Amino acid sequence: STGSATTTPIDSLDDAYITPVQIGTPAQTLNLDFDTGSSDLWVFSSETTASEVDGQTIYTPSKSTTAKLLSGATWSISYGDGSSSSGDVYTDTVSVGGLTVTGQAVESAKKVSSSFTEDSTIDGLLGLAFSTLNTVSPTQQKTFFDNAKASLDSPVFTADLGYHAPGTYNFGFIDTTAYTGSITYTAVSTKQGFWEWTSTGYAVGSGTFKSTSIDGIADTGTTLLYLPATVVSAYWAQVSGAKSSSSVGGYVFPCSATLPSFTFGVGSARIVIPGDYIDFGPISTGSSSCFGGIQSSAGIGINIFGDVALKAAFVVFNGATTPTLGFASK
Ligand SMILES: c1cc2c(cc1[C@H]1CCCN1)OCCO2
Ligand SMILES: c1cc2c(cc1[C@H]1CCCN1)OCCO2
Repeated sequence: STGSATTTPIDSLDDAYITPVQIGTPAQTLNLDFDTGSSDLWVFSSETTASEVDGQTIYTPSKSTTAKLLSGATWSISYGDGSSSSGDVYTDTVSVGGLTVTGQAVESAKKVSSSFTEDSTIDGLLGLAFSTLNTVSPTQQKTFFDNAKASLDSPVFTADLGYHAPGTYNFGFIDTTAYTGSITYTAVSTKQGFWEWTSTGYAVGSGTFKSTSIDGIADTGTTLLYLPATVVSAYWAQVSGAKSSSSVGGYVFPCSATLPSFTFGVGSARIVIPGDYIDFGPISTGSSSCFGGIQSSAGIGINIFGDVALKAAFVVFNGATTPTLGFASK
């Protein structure tokens, strides 16, 4: 089997991407944030504290003939941006782009933190990291990908995120028309539950490539590119007037700037992030100070190849017995 679904930026800055997902019988379609940095499929629901719902579409298990309470199971998750959610669990039929899993754990939110409430466009998350990170207790549950894997034509999914445009998540096949050149594959460590790999280095604009190992994760659920302070300083030093602002919470730059590109290494291959991808716009409405899309990972404890990096590439998440990651230009 295979599946193919379009993923769409939630706003004009590509702050996140949402993908329609069918849950239950008859189908209830929710727009979920596909997140290769976590492993819980959770949704706003009829059980979510009413004051914490503001415009989201909710899953109502009582209206699904295939929903079953997973008795005794609870979940609770805290993310690296300080947000969180928790609740109980149902199993139900879940379909993405024509690919169906029966008996998928659908984690129903009873509580969500303020940033979830405040984002009306995201109805929940669909985790695509390794199932070892799943938070359901006392019986850990499998991700949608893990459940689908054996049925897929090939045990893979691909992320093809757009810049200011829709893109695609495919399950079970590699669309050879969706990228240029060849796909370069690189080793993955699953020891922390993430799609963790080692970049071979970087360049800033038209500068020389610096060969250096940068361990990090491929995370579709993080918006920005978080790298070591040395690398980030070298980037922003090429932008007149750029500086790190403790009050704003990262590097800012004059909105009048033209940003240089940023290249990262994948083995002997190179992925180029255009300068425009690194512009996240005014820090507040009407400000001439703009927020940067490359930020320091110092304090976070891990480097993160988030959407800013991934959207410059066609990315293969290879879930074979020994997982790997593939990157191609596009
Ligand atoms: C977003 C942004 C982050 C982050 C974690 C996240 C979570 C929120 C839900 C999906 N991803 O960790 C620190 C870097 O920024
Ligand atoms: C834009 C502008 C900002 C900002 C964050 C953003 C984007 C980056 C990813 C999600 N929101 O924080 C600091 C103020 O300006």
